[PDB]
Amino acid sequence: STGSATTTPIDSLDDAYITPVQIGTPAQTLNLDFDTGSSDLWVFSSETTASEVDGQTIYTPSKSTTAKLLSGATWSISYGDGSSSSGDVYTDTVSVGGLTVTGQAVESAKKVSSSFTEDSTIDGLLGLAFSTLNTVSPTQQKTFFDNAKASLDSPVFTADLGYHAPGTYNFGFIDTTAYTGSITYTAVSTKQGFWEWTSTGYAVGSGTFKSTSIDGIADTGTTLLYLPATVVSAYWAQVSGAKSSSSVGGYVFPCSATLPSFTFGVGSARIVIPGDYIDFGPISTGSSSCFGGIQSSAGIGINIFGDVALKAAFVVFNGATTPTLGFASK
Ligand SMILES: NCc1ccc(-c2ccco2)nc1
Repeated sequence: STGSATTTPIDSLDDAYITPVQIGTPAQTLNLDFDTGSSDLWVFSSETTASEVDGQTIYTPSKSTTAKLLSGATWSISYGDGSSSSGDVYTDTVSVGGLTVTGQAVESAKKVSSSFTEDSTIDGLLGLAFSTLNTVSPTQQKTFFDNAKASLDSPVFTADLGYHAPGTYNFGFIDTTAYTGSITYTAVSTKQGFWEWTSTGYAVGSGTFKSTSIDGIADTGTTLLYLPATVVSAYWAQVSGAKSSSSVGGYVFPCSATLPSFTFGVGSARIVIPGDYIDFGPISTGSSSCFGGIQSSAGIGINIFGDVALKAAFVVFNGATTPTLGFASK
């Protein structure tokens, strides 16, 4: 089997991407944030505290003839950005782009933090990291990908995120028309439950490539590119007037600037992030100070190749017995 679904930016900044997902019988379609940095499929639901729902589409398990309460199971997750959610668990039929998994754990939110409530466009998350990170207790549950894997034509999924445009998540096949050149594969460590890999270095603009190992995670659920402070300083030093603002919470730059590109290495290959991808717009409405898309990971404990990086590439999440990542230009 295979599946193929379009993923759409939630706003004009590509702050996140939503992908329609069919849950239950008859289908209830929710727009989920596919997150290769976590491993829970959770949804706003008829069980979510009413005051914490503001415009989201909800899953109502009582209206699904295939929903079953997973007795005794609860979940609770906190994300790196400080947001969180928790609740109970159903199993139900879940389909993405024509690929169907029966008996998928669908984690129904009883509580969500304010940032989820405040984002009407995201109806939940679909985790695509390794199932070892799944938070369901007392019996940990598998991700959609892990459940689907054996049925897929090839045990892979691909992320092809658009810049200011829709893109595609494919399951079970590699669309050889979706990228240019070749896909360079690189080793993955699953020890922390992430798609963790080591970039071979970077360049800023037309500058020389610096060969240096940068260990980080491929995370579709993180907006920005978080890298070591040395790398980030080298980037922003090329932008007149850019500075790190403690009050704003990162590097800002004059909105009048034209940003340089940023290149990262994948083995001997190079992925170029155009400068425009690094502009996250005014820090507040009407400001001429703009927020940068490359930020320091210093306070995080891990480097994160988020959407800013991934959307410059066609990315293969190879879930073979020994997982690997592939990157191609596009
Ligand atoms: N990096 C995981 C992740 C994904 C989405 C969100 C999110 C959406 C709306 C508010 O917060 N937060 C964290």
